[PDB]
Amino acid sequence: SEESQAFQRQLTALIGYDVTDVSNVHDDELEFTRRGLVTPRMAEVASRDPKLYAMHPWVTSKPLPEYLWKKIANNCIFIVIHRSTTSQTIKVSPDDTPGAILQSFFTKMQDFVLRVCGRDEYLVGETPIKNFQWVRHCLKNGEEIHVVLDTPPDPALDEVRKEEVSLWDCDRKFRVKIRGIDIPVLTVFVEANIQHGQQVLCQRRTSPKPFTEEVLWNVWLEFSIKIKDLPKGALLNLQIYCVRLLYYVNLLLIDHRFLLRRGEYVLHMWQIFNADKLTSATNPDKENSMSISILLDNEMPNQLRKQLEAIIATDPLNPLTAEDKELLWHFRYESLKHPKAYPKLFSSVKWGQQEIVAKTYQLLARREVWDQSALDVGLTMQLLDCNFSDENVRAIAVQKLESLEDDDVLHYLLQLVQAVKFEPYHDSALARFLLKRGLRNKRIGHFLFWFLRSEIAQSRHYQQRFAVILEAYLRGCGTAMLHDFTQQVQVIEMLQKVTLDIKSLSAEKYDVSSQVISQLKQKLENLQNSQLPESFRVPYDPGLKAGALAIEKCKVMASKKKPLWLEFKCADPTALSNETIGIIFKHGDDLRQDMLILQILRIMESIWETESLDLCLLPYGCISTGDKIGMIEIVKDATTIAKIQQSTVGNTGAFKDEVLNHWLKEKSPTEEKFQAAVERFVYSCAGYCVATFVLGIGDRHNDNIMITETGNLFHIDFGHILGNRVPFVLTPDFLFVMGTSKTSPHFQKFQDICVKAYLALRHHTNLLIILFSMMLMTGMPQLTSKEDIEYIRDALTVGKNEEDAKKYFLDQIEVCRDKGWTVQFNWFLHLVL
Ligand SMILES: COC(=O)c1ccc2nc(NC(C)=O)sc2c1
Repeated sequence: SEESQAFQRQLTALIGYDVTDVSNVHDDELEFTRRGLVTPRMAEVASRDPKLYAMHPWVTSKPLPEYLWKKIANNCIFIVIHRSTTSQTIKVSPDDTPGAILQSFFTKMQDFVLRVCGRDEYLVGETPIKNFQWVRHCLKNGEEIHVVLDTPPDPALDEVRKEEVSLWDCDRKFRVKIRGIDIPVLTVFVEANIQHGQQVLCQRRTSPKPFTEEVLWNVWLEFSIKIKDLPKGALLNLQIYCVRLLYYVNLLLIDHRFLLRRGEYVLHMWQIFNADKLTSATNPDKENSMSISILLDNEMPNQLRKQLEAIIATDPLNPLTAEDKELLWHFRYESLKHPKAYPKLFSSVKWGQQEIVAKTYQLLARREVWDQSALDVGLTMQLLDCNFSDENVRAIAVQKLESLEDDDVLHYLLQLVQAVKFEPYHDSALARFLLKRGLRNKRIGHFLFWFLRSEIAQSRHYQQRFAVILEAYLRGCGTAMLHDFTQQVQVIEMLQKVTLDIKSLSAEKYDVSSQVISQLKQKLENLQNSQLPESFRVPYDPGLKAGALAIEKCKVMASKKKPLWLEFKCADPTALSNETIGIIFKHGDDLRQDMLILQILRIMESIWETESLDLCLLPYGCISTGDKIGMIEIVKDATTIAKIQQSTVGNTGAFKDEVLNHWLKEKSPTEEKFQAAVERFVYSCAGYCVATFVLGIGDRHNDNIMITETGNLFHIDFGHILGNRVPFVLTPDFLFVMGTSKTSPHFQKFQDICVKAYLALRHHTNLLIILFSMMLMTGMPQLTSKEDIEYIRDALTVGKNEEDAKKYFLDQIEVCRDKGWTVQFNWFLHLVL
């Protein structure tokens, strides 16, 4: 229909990709997936509470932190309620449901709901107020809980549109006819590898022929694998060699319909590990890319129990030898009693053997131990990586994810969305899981949209698959969100244009012009006049709605990339703050890497949360919105650590100790408040000391480090260092705020938090190892070597004794004392040659 044809154009503009495009496919896999996803989409729309979906209560069932329980002069805590300048503070119990406070209103002074002042965050549902995320945020910040007596938002605004083995198999060895290669404009050979979970089952090469625009072979490449032995999820990896790899392409030997791939194929190749090297998608640039023409016509002993128990224990990056694999496979029923052995056991399977594969499925039936076990995110995710191409293995991991509460989904989301790059087929248990969790909760859904949209907008390798998952979501989120994302995209597209034009205007030559700041205000006034939405939603903080720009407050930052500095008025008039919303728009670096580091930082804070530690990290908002471009959060009242040095000193290099504490006393209204800033610095520094070290992003210029007037420290621009000696940034100016020029009471405390922190991350070695190895593979293609991945092993000191490693970190701190300003001076010198 005419109104159905227009709905798809609204989807296309939102997605950033035309999903109804068949000009780059050799099968109907994406269409089979659009169609396949219709049922889990309609099933989650129909299953969700309309009243609770509309209000998206953000809650946790995690035990209330020990540090935060102490914040209350226990048992009865007070919160402020508003309703037309009628504001009364009410003492409420932490175990009180919102309704208990709602019916306490009739007694104090239903048809109305408790909403937070300034943001779209309702305190609703049958949950104790201690379990609401906003309340916990306010407690820790030393901030007053302010709510307004709003009315419940209409679930009718969330209105949804109505509309929607293998048998070619025989004993014969598998063969593929390589006809030749063609590019529009040494010697060249083609490599044919049968891959399953990165493990090469069989490898065959061609006779090298002279390098020409049309190379022909007409050769049949018979493999050692029988047609019957081919496992579903296996890839035919075609690679072109000089000995250097030039081009590569993949083709899924078994269909999404379980059919062996028979026929003539002209595959457009990708030009030169990386997750992009795994893609089933062909190159869209059919005009410039090389193509490949192909044809397809077809009781246990103690000494040994000690050995596999030692294997079970070794980290996710320790390789298994044939000895280990054979042992694991033979004593597989024992290995099944230990859930932390499943990644090792499933990597001991001979996937190129139907017999072994069937036995693995027989072994999978007796999942009793696996299912009854407590969900290990580090173990679950380990089975979703590149080493696992089996659908049934991947599903048992996706099964454990079904038990994550919306709080923990939102937490591992980016990495679960990235884990989709490891799936053999477009339709998968994981893709579906992500769809259900998103369609169910607006916060999971809002983030899902941008997370998918970032990859769609800058990867020709996975945009097709990701675009399909997005259309499926967009069709079930509702008209409210469908309108809400529309105004978010309109604002981003306009601003991104402004960002690139102003980057072009500025020379790149160190300093910024008066006419550049004038042209910005002039271009912002043209956007503000008309076309730009009256109000929109902040993509990194969906709670906050941004109204109209503060054109006078907007400027162009004095950096080599020339980013935008934008201030926005809050759309809410209940904003009990004057404060504008500050967003930085920047073209230059891949903010997909900042996004990743920022997410692990959020994980480390949660790891510390369980050990009752708050290390005051500041993982600010950041969304990659397109090719080498995106938006960033402005952390209010913060300044560059180098800019504080550049103030007193005025120029590069001298660097005085006291300067830091000088600015701290300068920017603290009371010495009684300065004592709290000293306290906030001592562990906000400790947090970033540990974190950056573990992730190997500790060697950074003091320009890339910031501090608030309240003394909270934070590292910035992570993609800058990732697009390329000391352990971390601990400098004499920081050591001066502690009282060390030697030991002091604060520096003693710094090390104590550092040791308690480095050891707390170590109790989660395997989680951090998979998150890191996955992050490098799916996000940063520069650092995708065996050696780059293995950094987290040495950093976390795997296998080392708890006391022996506690010394390794205290020794690392001493390398900072050894080298006071040695490389901070070298960095300052380097960034000016
Ligand atoms: C590339 O810059 C960043 O990543 C970044 C992150 C946070 C941040 N917060 C800032 N705050 C202020 C007040 O300058 S500037 C800034 C910059």
